[PDB]
Amino acid sequence: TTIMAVEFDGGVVMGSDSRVSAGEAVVNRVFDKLSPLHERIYCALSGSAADAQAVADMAAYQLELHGIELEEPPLVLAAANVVRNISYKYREDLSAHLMVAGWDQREGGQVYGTLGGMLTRQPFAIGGSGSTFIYGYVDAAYKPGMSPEECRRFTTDAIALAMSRDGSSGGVIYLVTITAAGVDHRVILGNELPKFYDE
Amino acid sequence: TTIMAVEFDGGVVMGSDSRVSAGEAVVNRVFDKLSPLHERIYCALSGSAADAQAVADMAAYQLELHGIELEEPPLVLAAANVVRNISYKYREDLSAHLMVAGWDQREGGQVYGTLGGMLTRQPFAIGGSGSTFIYGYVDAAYKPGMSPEECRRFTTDAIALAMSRDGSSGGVIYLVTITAAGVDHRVILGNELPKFYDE
Amino acid sequence: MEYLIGIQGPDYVLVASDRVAASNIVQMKDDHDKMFKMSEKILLLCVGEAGDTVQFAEYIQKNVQLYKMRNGYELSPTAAANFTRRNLADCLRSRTPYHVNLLLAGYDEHEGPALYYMDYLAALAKAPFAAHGYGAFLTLSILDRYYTPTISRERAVELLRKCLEELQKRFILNLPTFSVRIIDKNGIHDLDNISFP
Amino acid sequence: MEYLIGIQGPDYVLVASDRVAASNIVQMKDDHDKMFKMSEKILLLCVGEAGDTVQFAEYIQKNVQLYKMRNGYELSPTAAANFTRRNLADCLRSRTPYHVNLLLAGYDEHEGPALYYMDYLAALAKAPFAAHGYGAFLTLSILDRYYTPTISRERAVELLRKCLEELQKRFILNLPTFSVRIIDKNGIHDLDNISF
Amino acid sequence: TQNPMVTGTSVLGVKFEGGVVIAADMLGSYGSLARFRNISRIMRVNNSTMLGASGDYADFQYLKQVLGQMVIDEELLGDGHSYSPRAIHSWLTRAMYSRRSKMNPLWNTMVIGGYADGESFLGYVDMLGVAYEAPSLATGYGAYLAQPLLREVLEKQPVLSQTEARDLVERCMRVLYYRDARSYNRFQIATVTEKGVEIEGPLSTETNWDIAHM
Amino acid sequence: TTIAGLVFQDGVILGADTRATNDSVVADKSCEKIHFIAPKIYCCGAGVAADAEMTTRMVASKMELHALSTGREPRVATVTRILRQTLFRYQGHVGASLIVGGVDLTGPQLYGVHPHGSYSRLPFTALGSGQDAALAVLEDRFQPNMTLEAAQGLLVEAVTAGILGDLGSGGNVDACVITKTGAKLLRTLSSPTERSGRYHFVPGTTAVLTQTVKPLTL
Amino acid sequence: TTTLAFKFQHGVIAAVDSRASAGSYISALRVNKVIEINPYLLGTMSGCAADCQYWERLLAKECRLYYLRNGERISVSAASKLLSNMMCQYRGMGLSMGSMICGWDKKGPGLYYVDEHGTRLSGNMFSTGSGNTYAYGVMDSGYRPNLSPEEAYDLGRRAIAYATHRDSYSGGVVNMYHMKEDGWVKVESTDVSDLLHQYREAN
Amino acid sequence: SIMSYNGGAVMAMKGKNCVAIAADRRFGIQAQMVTTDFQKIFPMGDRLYIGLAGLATDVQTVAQRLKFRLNLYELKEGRQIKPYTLMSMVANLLYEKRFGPYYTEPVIAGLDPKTFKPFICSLDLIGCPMVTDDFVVSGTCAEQMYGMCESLWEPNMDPDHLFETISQAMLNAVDRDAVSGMGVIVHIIEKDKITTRTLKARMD
Amino acid sequence: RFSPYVFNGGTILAIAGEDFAIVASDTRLSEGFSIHTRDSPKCYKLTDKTVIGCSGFHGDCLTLTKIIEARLKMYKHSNNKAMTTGAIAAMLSTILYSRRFFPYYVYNIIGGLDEEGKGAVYSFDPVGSYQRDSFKAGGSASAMLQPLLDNQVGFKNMQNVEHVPLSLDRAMRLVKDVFISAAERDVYTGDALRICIVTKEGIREETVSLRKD
Ligand SMILES: *[B]([O])([O])[C]([C][C]([C])[C])[N]C(=O)C1=[C]N([C][C][N]C(=O)C2=C(O[C])C(O[C])=C(O[C])[C]=[C]2)N=N1
Ligand SMILES: *[B]([O])([O])[C]([C][C]([C])[C])[N]C(=O)C1=[C]N([C][C][N]C(=O)C2=C(O[C])C(O[C])=C(O[C])[C]=[C]2)N=N1
Ligand SMILES: *[B]([O])([O])[C]([C][C]([C])[C])[N]C(=O)C1=[C]N([C][C][N]C(=O)C2=C(O[C])C(O[C])=C(O[C])[C]=[C]2)N=N1
Ligand code: NA
Ligand code: NA
Ligand code: NA
Ligand code: NA
Ligand code: NA
Ligand code: NA
Repeated sequence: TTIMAVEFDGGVVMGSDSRVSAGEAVVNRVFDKLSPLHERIYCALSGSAADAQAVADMAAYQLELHGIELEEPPLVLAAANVVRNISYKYREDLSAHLMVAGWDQREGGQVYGTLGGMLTRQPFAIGGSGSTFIYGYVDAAYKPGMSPEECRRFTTDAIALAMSRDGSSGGVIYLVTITAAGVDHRVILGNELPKFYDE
Repeated sequence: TTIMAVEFDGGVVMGSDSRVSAGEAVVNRVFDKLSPLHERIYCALSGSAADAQAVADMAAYQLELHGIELEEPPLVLAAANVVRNISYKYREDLSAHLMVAGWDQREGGQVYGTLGGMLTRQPFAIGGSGSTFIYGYVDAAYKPGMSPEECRRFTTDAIALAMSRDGSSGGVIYLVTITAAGVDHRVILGNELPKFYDE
Repeated sequence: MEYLIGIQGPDYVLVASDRVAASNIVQMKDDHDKMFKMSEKILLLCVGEAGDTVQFAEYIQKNVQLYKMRNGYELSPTAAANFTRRNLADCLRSRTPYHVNLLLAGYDEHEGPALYYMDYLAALAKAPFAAHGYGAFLTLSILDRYYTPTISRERAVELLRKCLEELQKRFILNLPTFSVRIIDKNGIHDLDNISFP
Repeated sequence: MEYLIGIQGPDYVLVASDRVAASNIVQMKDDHDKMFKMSEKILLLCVGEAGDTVQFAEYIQKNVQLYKMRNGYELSPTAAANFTRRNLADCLRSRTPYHVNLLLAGYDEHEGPALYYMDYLAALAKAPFAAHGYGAFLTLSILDRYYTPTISRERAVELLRKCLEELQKRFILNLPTFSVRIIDKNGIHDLDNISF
Repeated sequence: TQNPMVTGTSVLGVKFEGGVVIAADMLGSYGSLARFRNISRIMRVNNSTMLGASGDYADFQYLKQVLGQMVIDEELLGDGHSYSPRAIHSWLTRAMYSRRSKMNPLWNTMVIGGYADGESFLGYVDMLGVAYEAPSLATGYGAYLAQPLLREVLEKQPVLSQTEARDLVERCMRVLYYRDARSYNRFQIATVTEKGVEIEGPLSTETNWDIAHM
Repeated sequence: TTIAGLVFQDGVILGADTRATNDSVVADKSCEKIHFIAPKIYCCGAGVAADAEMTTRMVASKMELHALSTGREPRVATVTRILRQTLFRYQGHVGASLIVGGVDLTGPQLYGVHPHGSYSRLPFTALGSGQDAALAVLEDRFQPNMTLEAAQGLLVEAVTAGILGDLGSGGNVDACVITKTGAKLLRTLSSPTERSGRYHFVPGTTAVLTQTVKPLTL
Repeated sequence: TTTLAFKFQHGVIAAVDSRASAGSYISALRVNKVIEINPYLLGTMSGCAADCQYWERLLAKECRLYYLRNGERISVSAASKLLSNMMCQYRGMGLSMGSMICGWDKKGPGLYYVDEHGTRLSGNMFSTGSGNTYAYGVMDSGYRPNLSPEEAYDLGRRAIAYATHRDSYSGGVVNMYHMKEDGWVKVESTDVSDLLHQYREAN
Repeated sequence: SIMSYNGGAVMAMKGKNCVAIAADRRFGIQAQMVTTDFQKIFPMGDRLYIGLAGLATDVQTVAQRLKFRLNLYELKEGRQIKPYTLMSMVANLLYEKRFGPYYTEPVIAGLDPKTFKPFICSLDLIGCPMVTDDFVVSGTCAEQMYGMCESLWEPNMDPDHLFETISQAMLNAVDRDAVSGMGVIVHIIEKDKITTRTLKARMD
Repeated sequence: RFSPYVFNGGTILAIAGEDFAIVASDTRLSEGFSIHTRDSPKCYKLTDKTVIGCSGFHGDCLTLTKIIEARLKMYKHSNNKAMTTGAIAAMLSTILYSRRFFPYYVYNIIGGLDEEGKGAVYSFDPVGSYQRDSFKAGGSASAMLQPLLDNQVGFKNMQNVEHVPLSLDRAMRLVKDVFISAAERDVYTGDALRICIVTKEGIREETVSLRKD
């Protein structure tokens, strides 16, 4: 697995790979790892699929009702805390990392990590097995004040670089761009991945 | 540890970090990991220090006498095979990776990996704990036909990016540039490391 | 380590237990009694881990006595045996499993004499003869040799003698004296303890 | 599991071993002899793991006999005991360690009677009395009670009786019969086997 | 927490004239990996007290959440009563011990700086509920490196000023950056005085690698 | 054990404490951990006390053999090579952590040598259970080309930080300055820490059963 | 530890050593390994000291509580049964406890070995602890049912003394009680090493 | 533990122109004591004795193998061995078994046969020497022996004062150890004479 | 894996005189081969006539002291009087045994005054077995101090020595010299020596220095 969220002026870009591994076997080569929690809040799924989905379902259920009780869309800080508290409470039992991101009327585009029940807002974050191989690239290639297109390029480049090196990551790149205007879903295929040195 | 060798027209650039770890403790923050085997052949030391030095000593001893028996400088293929055969023979016992590189009158500048008694000539190679974090960067940033200066930049950037992320890597960057003209040793300090995103 | 034996007859049941209460390497008591009176016409002979035997046996004893007081008549050997089996089977997959091996010898007025066998797993088996302990490995083949269904009680004691004498000759543990009892129409009957030189 | 006992006197050494050769739960032999004649005035009593006892004891026996043939005189109980210790100590940190517990009872003409003790570790200890096996845990305190340095041999057998009778009363293993032998000026002397 | 994920390394601490100062680098290490290089491991508890934490960051963030709420709950009443530095240290000893004694410890080692009623408080608490006071403190690997240097100065001069204490702490974090593999050269200093709790950062130490030419 | 080393302008200084611990009990209060190798080569002993003892003994003998044959004062690179290749063959089971210091033809030299057979050439180093305290003192206040007076003071301060800070370490600071003109072995250079006693028993208070007196007569 | 107890013509002797031992180190030279529940009821102790002390003090509580409820002193059978039930409820928990409950009641002189497993044996003679075996040897050899009071004391005193001689984890002082129809009497708190020195000098 | 299988206790001590050496007399196997006169101190010359605690088979083996080498030395050299030389001979002997060692912790005590100045030392199982100017201990009651020795020892003690010090140090230490005691023996090594005594110790 | 205990060390000691009771300790707190602190004395005041020494794992020491402090009040609230020294020692057994299956790793020595006025020491093990003593050592240097206390206070292995009782002058000097000897030979004993002296007048505390290495 490789996941990645990126923050900008009035929105977030959010990307994953599509490989569900079972050791050396690929169980599913076309799995969307960007699950919606609310209308303008997603989470990038990583680690155990059974654990990651169950938290996303429970967070979605909790955030649906929480949204209706306030008569407003939930905050991304609220959705990040809902995922945090579940991940923290059952940290021994669960083996998944749900990176949460979206948009608010209040604080705008924002990205949160919830690695083992912690909470931290970052300008970008990366997770899963393939994130190991691209810490150098994301440090090198990230600069602040990127557009939607510059972020989508950067998220594709990083996840493609990881997919090349990580065995557990592979397939297609699924992309989500969240703004005030809405949610732009997009699927960069394995055919049209950005080529680099691969020898 | 982070090590890196790079190949070009009429020579090789060769770089390491300087941290000798003992778990969380730094035993030596200023260790030169680029050991000479011959006048124009070096190896980049990695893994177990005791294992890595003993192979370098034995390879140096073997290659010194081998050089005098031919009445010529040894080939880098010969020095790569000397390191390969030792690493292969005692592969269960040793826990080190000696990347070998240098220059020849015959085949010129060349870089070899000897990971667990194998042998493979690459245009560039990376090794040690910190090499994990920069596989994305070296795939992204490498293009063929680089000068000596472009290679020294690329080797510094990659090893600095790794030193930022890897706990076991750190300190100064030691650099060696091997050509027909000679050996240019250079020490990029921790003060004057190239800055990237580090938050 | 301990040793039990039962020999069913036409109209009776002979039984016998050893009398060593062992501890580590020491024979703490030479006169220990391993038979427990359930009813007037029933004996439970019990062997196993030190505290488990008496606690289990006595729990059963008192519930058999409770059945007598409640209803004005005692349990049959069949009823008593399946009751013993039901308790040991329920404890098996629980916090407190009793490691007990036991014989339930008895006499019903309708059904006649009965000897039952039970390991710590709580498998109940009606038998013409049986035995527990490491001594059973030596003595069971002697019972195969000389037992017939029509064996007289005076002969059955002389058969018992051959089993108990084989333990003195071949079994590495001491076991110098043995309790001996018969059950029939007229209830439980004590007999002379088979001691040796 | 097996049992040895020795009682040194002023001018003699009484010894005794059990006669059970055990296997699993069965008493294969009631008449087994655990004493090995080293010399005319020496007995090695040996107990332990099944094959180790006889192989070790006999290796020593033959080398003690070889010393007699080579030189025209037998080893002393002191010499024989330290020889027994030297072999068992060298095997200890090796491929074939012998797990054997043993008593070496003897009589020297100059030095007089001697009873030696040795565990499988090969620690040699001269003793006025000693015993091996689980039976030693019951019987050693009876020897503390009634032993004196000037004990007569006929009394020493009645002391031995109290140890052996205590094994029948309290020790869980059978051990019905026992070998008994005395060593003095006139060499080894067989005595009646203490049956019950 | 049986197995911690994102650990923070050493937290330093030392008393000075009319105050206390603590320091802790801003790194969350995922084993060898320097994952989170910009996270605050120091916490403002109240006006009188501050808290730095080694070990697992999620357990520290839980303790930050629980303490923060306790201080909120206290400040609602507004009855001229506050938790002293010693009182928070007492509570936190009882918190870690209770969790230790259920075999579900909060995987942290913490330093509690504070100033109240004229007196300076510096207090240690670990995951097992081992607690004490001292003139200086250094958790984790800083116990072996940094605590020697603090006790060296405090032998020669027991009572330091703020600038003496601050320039000492800057000297300690330089040694930790060199010798601790799990440290980083981003850190925060947090002082407490009569004025209250200041948290200055991010800072860096000026390094020196001239010994590499020998 | 806290042992340490330091390169200065005219030479090298080697430091060591005096406590020898058996588990968590102090066996020896006063022992020399700075061992002789050559006239201007000394070595600090840490790790397994027997392995530190016997390797330094063995290499000293090898350097005496090597110096007698060559007719030259031995090189500090040679002791490091001999130690390494001894220690490497035994795969760290010979558990000798050593700081090797000296002067030769090519100047003042300091080497850290670890029991698996790894080595490091350095200007300052520390080893043993209180290495971190001493190494923290060196990092704080080391500079290139120290004076003879400043190096002694720094190296005493390093070994003292271990003595107080580390439970394994204790007692006095032994030291050894190795200038160009010979080596000054400053044993008991410092003493960080300073009773009533007197339990006079009367002769005859101890009860006695046997007495034998063997006269000797020279 | 070494405890012993035997019945004879003139009631019941009960003798114990006093050594406590955390590993090879001697925790304490003189520990009292007999509990005095009432004037007509004692309890010896061996194994884990805290288990022995707690559970036999809890026996004593219930024996004292039996006296107040029923208006009569508890029997030796009932007291021995009640302790074994406490041990039965804590079976498999790693309790180590090796008591003998000595007393006098309507039934006569009574003696019961009670154990950590739940074992509960009525018998004339018993011995517990590490020195168990060495005590039995001396005790059994010199035993008669028809000993005098002084000859009974000589047997119990010697048996503990020769046990402490051989057993590393037993020592200190012999603490010998004597049970009668009119309650127990403490016979002696004699030092063991002085007795062993005395028996050596007799030869 | 291995050392505590047989147990034992050995001690040596310094005075003015004299040295003392002493040890318990227990040979046992775990709980069971076997004999009460087991030799742990062995002569290596007139004014030089060696004491050996721990595993009894190795106590005897190391004593015997050291005597083997001693007698070869004395014949070859044509003299009595110096005390510092015997330490190194033991150190060599024990370190020869570095990775398979004799489980014994020797304690040497003697006077130098030229000058008659006191010498003491002890070694660990692998033969690391430790010379002191005060005392040395070895056994299952090392902690107990240290605490007595540290408090009771004074410098420059006469032969009678040394005996009382070392005896009370042994007796009280071995009385707080289950696997040491059953008598004590003490040798007072002087220039003119060797004074060996056995104490009225506890036998439990 | 997670280990809930750790050895912090330190030594404690108590002596019972005819009219007094000393209870003393070192002030070193350790972990591994580092010193946590040099001012962590193991003596804790309970009542005017009773003090307790506690050594071992310090997390349990802090808790167990706080439990005893809490229970003292609960008794005084119920019974309208302070707990007697013997009643504290009896209560401590039940608290230590209530954690039989997850021990308080705390070697306890209570010392103070019984109801008859005299000195009374009660020594413990971690699970709550106890007895009254004249003297007892505990903690890290238990083995070092105890046989010297057996010798000098018990008069053991001595003859032609009159068995005179301990003066408070003599006992205080003994406590200084034994803790000096422990500090030399024990790594976990050092820094300073707290000595609490319990007489009918009250408690008073001295602080002699020890080795700081
Ligand atoms: B991604 O994290 O790889 C992905 C993300 C989900 C949201 C779809 N998760 C999975 O593919 C996944 C794997 N598994 C269970 C099977 N796991 C393993 O076999 C496994 C493996 O093998 C790949 C390895 O590596 C060798 C380890 O070592 C850390 C552990 C488990 N469920 N979902
Ligand atoms: B570099 O590879 O880090 C460097 C290169 C040399 C040529 C100088 N080598 C070292 O720093 C080094 C480390 N060590 C021995 C210490 N071992 C380990 O740190 C280690 C550990 O421990 C954390 C672990 O897991 C605990 C593993 O995994 C099994 C491997 C190594 N010698 N030289
Ligand atoms: B007595 O049983 O010795 C005595 C009786 C009391 C009433 C005071 N009990 C104790 O002294 C005692 C011992 N312990 C716990 C300590 N146990 C061990 O040290 C230990 C030992 O050594 C005796 C051994 O033997 C080698 C083993 O191995 C089976 C295990 C533990 N608490 N109270
Ligand atoms: Na891939
Ligand atoms: Na780094
Ligand atoms: Na003893
Ligand atoms: Na004893
Ligand atoms: Na100390
Ligand atoms: Na120290």
